Amino acid sequence: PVIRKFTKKNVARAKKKYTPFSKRFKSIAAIPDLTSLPEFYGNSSELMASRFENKLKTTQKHQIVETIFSKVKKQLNSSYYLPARENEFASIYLSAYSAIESDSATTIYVAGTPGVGKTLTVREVVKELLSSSAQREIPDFLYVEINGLKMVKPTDCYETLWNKVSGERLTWAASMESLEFYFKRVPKNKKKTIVVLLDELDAMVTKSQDIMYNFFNWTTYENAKLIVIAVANTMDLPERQLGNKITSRIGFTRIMFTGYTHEELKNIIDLRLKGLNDSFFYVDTKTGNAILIDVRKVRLRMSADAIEIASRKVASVSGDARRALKVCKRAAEIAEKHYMAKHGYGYDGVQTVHITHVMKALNETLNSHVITFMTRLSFTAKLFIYALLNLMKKNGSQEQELGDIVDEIKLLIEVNGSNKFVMEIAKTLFQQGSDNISEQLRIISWDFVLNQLLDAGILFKQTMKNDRICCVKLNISVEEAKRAMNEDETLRNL
Amino acid sequence: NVRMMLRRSMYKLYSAADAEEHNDVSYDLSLVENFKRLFGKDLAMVFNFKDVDSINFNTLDNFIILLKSAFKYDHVKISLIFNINTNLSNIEKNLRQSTIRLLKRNYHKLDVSSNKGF
Amino acid sequence: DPGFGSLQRRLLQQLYGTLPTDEKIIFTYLQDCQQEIDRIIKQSIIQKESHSVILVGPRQSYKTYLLDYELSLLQQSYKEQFITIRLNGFIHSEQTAINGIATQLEQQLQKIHTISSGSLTEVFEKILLLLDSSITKITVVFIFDEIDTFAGPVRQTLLYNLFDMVEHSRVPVCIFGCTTKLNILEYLEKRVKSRFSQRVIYMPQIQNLDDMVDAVRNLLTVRSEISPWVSQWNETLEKELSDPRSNLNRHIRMNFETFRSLPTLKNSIIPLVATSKNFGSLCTAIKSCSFLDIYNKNQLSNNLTGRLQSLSDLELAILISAARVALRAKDGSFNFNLAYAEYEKMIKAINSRINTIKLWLKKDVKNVWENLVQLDFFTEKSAVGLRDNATAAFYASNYQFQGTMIPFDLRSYQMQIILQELRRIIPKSNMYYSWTQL
Amino acid sequence: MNVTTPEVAFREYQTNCLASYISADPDITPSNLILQGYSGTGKTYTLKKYFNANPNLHAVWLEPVELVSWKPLLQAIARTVQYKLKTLYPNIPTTDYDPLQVEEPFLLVKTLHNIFVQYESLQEKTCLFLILDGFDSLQDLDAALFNKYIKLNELLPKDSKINIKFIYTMLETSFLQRYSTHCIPTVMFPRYNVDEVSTILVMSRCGELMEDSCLRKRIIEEQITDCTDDQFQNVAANFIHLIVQAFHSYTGNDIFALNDLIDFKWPKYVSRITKENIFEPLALYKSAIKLFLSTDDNLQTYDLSIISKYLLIASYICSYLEPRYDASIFSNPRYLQPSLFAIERLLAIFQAIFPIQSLMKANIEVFQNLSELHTLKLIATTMNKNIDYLSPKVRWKVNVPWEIIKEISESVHFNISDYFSDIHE
DNA sequence: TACAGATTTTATGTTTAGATCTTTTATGCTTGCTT
DNA sequence: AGCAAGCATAAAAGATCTAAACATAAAATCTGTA
Ligand SMILES: Nc1ncnc2c1ncn2[C@@H]1O[C@H](COP(=O)(O)OP(=O)(O)OP(O)(O)=S)[C@@H](O)[C@H]1O
Ligand SMILES: Nc1ncnc2c1ncn2[C@@H]1O[C@H](COP(=O)(O)OP(=O)(O)OP(O)(O)=S)[C@@H](O)[C@H]1O
Ligand SMILES: Nc1ncnc2c1ncn2[C@@H]1O[C@H](COP(=O)(O)OP(=O)(O)OP(O)(O)=S)[C@@H](O)[C@H]1O
Ligand SMILES: [Mg+2]
Ligand SMILES: [Mg+2]
Ligand SMILES: [Mg+2]
Repeated sequence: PVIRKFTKKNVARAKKKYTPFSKRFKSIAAIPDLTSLPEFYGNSSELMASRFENKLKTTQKHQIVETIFSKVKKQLNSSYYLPARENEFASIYLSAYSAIESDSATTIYVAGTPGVGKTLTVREVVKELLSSSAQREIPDFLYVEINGLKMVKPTDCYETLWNKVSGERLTWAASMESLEFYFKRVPKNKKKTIVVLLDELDAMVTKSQDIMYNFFNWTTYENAKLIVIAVANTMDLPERQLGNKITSRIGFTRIMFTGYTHEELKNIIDLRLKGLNDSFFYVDTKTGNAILIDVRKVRLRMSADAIEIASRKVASVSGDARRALKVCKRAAEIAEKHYMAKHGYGYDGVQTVHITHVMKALNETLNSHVITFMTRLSFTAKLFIYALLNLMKKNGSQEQELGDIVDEIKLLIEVNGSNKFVMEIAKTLFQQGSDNISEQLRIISWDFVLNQLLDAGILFKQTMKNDRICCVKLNISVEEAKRAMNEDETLRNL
Repeated sequence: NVRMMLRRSMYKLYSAADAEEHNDVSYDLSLVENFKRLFGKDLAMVFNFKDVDSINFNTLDNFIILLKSAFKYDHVKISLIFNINTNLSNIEKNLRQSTIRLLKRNYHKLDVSSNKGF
Repeated sequence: DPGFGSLQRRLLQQLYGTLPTDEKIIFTYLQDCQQEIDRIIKQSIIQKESHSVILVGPRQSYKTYLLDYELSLLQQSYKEQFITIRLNGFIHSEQTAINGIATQLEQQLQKIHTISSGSLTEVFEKILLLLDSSITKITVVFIFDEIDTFAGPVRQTLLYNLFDMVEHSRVPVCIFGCTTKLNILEYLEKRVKSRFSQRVIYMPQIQNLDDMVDAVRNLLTVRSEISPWVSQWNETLEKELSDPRSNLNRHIRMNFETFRSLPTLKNSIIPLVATSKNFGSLCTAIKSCSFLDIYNKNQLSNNLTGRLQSLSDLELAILISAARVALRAKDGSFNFNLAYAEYEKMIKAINSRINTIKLWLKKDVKNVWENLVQLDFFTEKSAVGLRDNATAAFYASNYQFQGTMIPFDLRSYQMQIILQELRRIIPKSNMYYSWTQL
Repeated sequence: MNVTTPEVAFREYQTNCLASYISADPDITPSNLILQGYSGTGKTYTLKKYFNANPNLHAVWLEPVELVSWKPLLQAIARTVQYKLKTLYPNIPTTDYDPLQVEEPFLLVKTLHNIFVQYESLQEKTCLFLILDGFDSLQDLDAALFNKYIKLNELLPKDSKINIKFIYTMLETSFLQRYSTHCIPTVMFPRYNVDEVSTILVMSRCGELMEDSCLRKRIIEEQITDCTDDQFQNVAANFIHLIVQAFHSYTGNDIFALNDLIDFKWPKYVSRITKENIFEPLALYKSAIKLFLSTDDNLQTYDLSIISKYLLIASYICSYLEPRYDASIFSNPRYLQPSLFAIERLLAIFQAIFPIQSLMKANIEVFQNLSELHTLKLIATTMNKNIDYLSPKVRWKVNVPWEIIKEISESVHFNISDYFSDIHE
């Protein structure tokens, strides 16, 4: 053997071929009808995903309680119609239907902020198209969904798509060449329409931007029946990555998904609770199980004003359709927790989700814990930040050398030594309350509180060998620290 | 740096031992530790520092201190040969006193020059 | 007697927390958040509801402690209804976390009843297929420590995929992420923020002295009759904690002011109970707490004061001279030449004011200089001690610094202890005390 | 306790803490324990003595200084853990896991899990201690490796019959204080006093010194007769005491430096012993004062040409003296870093100071000597990897101290001191 | 005609050579001034 | 002629990074020929 300069003992390589599709057949005229072959468009793999389904199932379960608020919590889920996206679902469906009926190619670029219903309405468009094709109104098509954030490498866009259209497992470059040949060269008499959803296209094009160009270009070929539905967070990503000339050449169909208004978001939440709001339940007072129509006949209600305020706050802040649903779900969870605590139901007149619960759910997200965190900090850490603020006042500088904090702490302890608390804490701060311990240059727990503040994200310390010149600066607003050490009486007096 | 000096020393040692003897190991001092088990013969490494003046003396000092850790094995002998283009006073100034005292235990001075003594 | 040995072992395993989960002690000040942790988990393993919670709190804030106590409590009665995957941001990478998840899934699924075979692409695809799809579903519980390290600014695909599993998957998934950052929400990208449920639990803090007093009482009270000394030990501990003037209460108060952390106190107390040989010695040690003072003195024995108190006459003189030349300099920097010039000036003046202090030469002071640099009394003028990352350390190792190129005499240093600190520490009876006031 | 505390000479608290933390019961021993202290503080000695006094504690000693980077550290941990486990339990059938497959901390976790799951046949839980002697001594060390090693114990199985307990003996307190919020139990090792160092040195070296070959030959060569058991021990103890009281200021509380000094000066001290002075230590000390007056720790500085010597002289004069040459000369400021200049100024000063023949021009030989001087690092530039000597932006500076340039100047009979005496002597 | 054995393809790992950048001190220039 | 103070700014040292050169390796694929 040969002595190896280094070794790679954990190299794992997949069984993926190298020869592209263009070399498999003798000539273009020799390509068979790929539509009827049993491996290309899903005619081979139908139960491959079902192989792992049985691995996460168990045969043991007790009679779990279903609280009256459990239905509301379960219904206000991301998975769980389409109230507001009706002038945009219509556009996507019209474009895709026109492309499918004529065996043509197109590109739809839908862009918007998170949580505004892009992927949901694209999936609904695809479902409606599949239903229409199942009635033989439009030619049958294969739906491929590619998510840029669900792939280890950005070049797995090809490995997936080819595998979803041929059943073959090739490398990424071989898959790219195979897709180029398939779209450009294969006649339209031996193909099926393909609807590709490029969810989170932002992550795919981040280093070489060739995924965007390849996927948009394949919709320009006459023989290609590809339909690309691109989803991204920025409205001008192709204009930047590709350039104005290329994007003008491709000819997108551009759609913008604006954030939801308070009324639309309220309508979404109301439709999510259509059969549950103002409904009736049978509740077992012994165990707490609630059944929708010693039993008790109760009424479940969620106040419309709570939905008003939640929708308005979410629309003003973000406009997410996920955030309002999560706020309502958290309010329902708070109400359920209080209900179970009052009645002691545990696990295994009328009930309402009050405005206070939604206010608590919003305040949980909005409020910051920095002021509360510092209010309960140890006196040494509070003295540290007090000296930092004093140095900031004196110098007017954001970054203070650690030696300045040390000297300021010593000066603060010395100057107001007539104060009872300082007089009784000086010994425990400099000698650890012991006569056998010499006076310490740094107060007790100096490193402890310094590292505590650094880890908490309150301070930023530049990395240097000299510990007396390292500059620590507050990573928060100064007013927060001002309030935090104004709350404490000892540091306020001195 | 020290890591590459150690890796290039252990790679040369393993290659030479395999060649003279006619699996895999990690290129660090554990090879020196396990040499007696691997090859069944004692070890007599002889280091030759070609241009000591050009070598950074910080990493050279660190490498010498690292090699000192190999003295706890009964089957290893380590010799060093510094090819110096100047007097050794520069090396004395550029090395730590601990390393100077470590080297002073056994050292021989040789005046190697083509024109030496005319 | 074996009774005291049993009592001491029980006390030590109470302090370490390795006592059985049937009798694990939960401090009152953190008995509240546990309920929340008890609720969420019991809403995911029993009721099969997905959850995404982030526990924010400082180091040793009982995040992993509570999160493991709750899993152990749920383990004995719902053993087969959930599996646990534990990830740590320190030892797991972005590529490595996929392998960790796959291996833990396969191990736990064989334990309850491959996924880890192939490339990273195949492994990730298989774990997505399994998770991100009479008889119920096994709950997948992610104990995901240091969530802030996998919430970087370049790409967050693991967190994105995990939260998407929480929302849009038919298998119930509970994801607990422990972190110390108070602004963990702003670390996540906006897609991940939207996918996250914004359920952040801020771990409770000790805001009272009675909180630590009760925590110590819980830690040091033996509630199981296993030794003849248990009743007397409880009596002694209660009478030493009731009176506020006792030494134990004094040390608890000092910890409250300075450190405010139970782990530090139990680290101080563990050798206190392990060192005692019989019950009488343990009672005297808990009544006087002398070993607490000894431990505190030892902990502060390698800092600047402790290191300074272990310097010879020549090293102390060189340090004082270097402090003087750094105080005189505008940048606080100096070198061997200036320090030795000041040292020889000081020695000449001291010998003139006069049994004579020897003046060592440059070759005999180079070793002292190196020794003082080793103890980090001096550092380079602009030196970074240790790089935060491994890549930064690698880059620094590749670069050849200009400080090592220049000769040893002219290397520019900079101190960590200023002359005023030397004046404070050094006793007034020293020969060089007049030379610590420039 | 069933743990026996060894009687270490000056580490009583440290040994007590070691016995308090390191115990054979995995329930009452910490996952991570730290030993802190500087060189010569007796931490490895204390830990070795403690583990030798307790043969029932399983220890896996590791030396991170030999393992420069983190990957060799992980591979060595994986190799040594399984090797030790096989050594303790050779009757357990086990499969061999290659340590070189460990290339990530998670790979170490997985390998340790696979090694530990095959030892479930044991009746009672055991803990083996991975002592990492000098975790601070890693050459390629950052601030994140110890964070990995602290939490390594969490991902390993909790109910395994083989528990891993890490012990670190770090060197610098500045590194330890970075992880002060982790609340890891720590044992501090303060540096020894002069009395403690003296007692350690005598108790560690007197036996070896009294049996040295040089003393064996000297006692028979001097025709002396005395108590072999005690007098030679007293002689060696007195020699060690003299060495300590003479060089404590120079070495400090450093055991290794004083050991080196003892090794260097013992043969010369024993070569001065004779019949009369052995019985009275005062006479023997007076007969060997020169040993204790100079440390002697050192083991025509250059053979450069006259052109190279004058080039160095001109470079030093140019760098350390301000460009005020125009006024009077050519027809301490040396305590600071040398300044920077250009090639033309160096050549002009070299021509000015070179002895006449009537002036020395810049031949090929002068430039060759200058380039060689830069090669030997006696003269440097503002170089950064790639260097172009012909760029006008490249400026030169000197890398010789005052003593070397003074010796060079006196070699060619040049008075550089007279030139430099204007500002200061 | 199937073959092992040699080669290529795809996929990361290790190390050195070269780049741009921020950060901080040196530096020529300008202003004011006396020999 | 000779020089102190203020200013802008070219520059040194080094953090942070890229990428070519150097290196290893499993799967597929070319290549002989018995
Ligand atoms: N029009 C709507 N009607 C009802 N529910 C909606 C509507 N829009 C969004 N939602 C809900 O909010 C969630 C938002 O998911 P998406 O539609 O994927 O949002 P998004 O545009 O994909 O945001 P990204 O992917 O982070 S950029 C859906 O899963 C639904 O639960
Ligand atoms: N599984 C456990 N069982 C018992 N005690 C534990 C356990 N894990 C940790 N502890 C102890 O609990 C105390 C602090 O709790 P930890 O959970 O370790 O701290 P923490 O909240 O995890 O801080 P982090 O994770 O480093 S940010 C220490 O004394 C630990 O020894
Ligand atoms: N208490 C002691 N009693 C006797 N000899 C001791 C004592 N402490 C140290 N020594 C000796 O002095 C030397 C100290 O060696 P170590 O204990 O290995 O030093 P160290 O503390 O490990 O420092 P480093 O970082 O390993 S160089 C050895 O030769 C010991 O035999
Ligand atoms: Mg989406
Ligand atoms: Mg933890
Ligand atoms: Mg050691």
